[PDB]
Amino acid sequence: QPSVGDAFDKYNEAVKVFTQLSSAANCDWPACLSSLSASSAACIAAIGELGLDIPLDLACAATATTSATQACKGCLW
Amino acid sequence: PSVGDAFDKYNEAVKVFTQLSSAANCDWPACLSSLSASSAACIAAIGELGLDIPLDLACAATATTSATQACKGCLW
Repeated sequence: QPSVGDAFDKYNEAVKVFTQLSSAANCDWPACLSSLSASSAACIAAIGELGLDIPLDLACAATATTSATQACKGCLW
Repeated sequence: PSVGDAFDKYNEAVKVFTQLSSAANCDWPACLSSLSASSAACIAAIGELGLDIPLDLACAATATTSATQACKGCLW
């Protein structure tokens, strides 16, 4: 089988790349998260950390039907 | 789109991992409990019975090690 360890490494690398690029951008995570139309555990956790947890921000954003909100400019698109 | 492309690759890594986990005999709830990690991602992932793959991965990334038998097929 394809290595699940490698796939986990690639997940961690994708989070790192996003974290490096997102830190350099004009992202307001609490505003972005609140703008999302997302009812999910990931969003409860992400909003609960005031957007400070980038992995939870990403998991939350993936559960929303809308990602291209004005408040999420600089964060997700 | 700098962050937009990076978010797309994040989603691809999660989607690939999701399909790969089903084929690898992974017991996510057992794996999560074996990590003994009480980070926010882990509490949320455990409450979701391991069904939320993005939170499973975020939880695993907060653990000190993935070296448990319950995480064979999930993380190694």
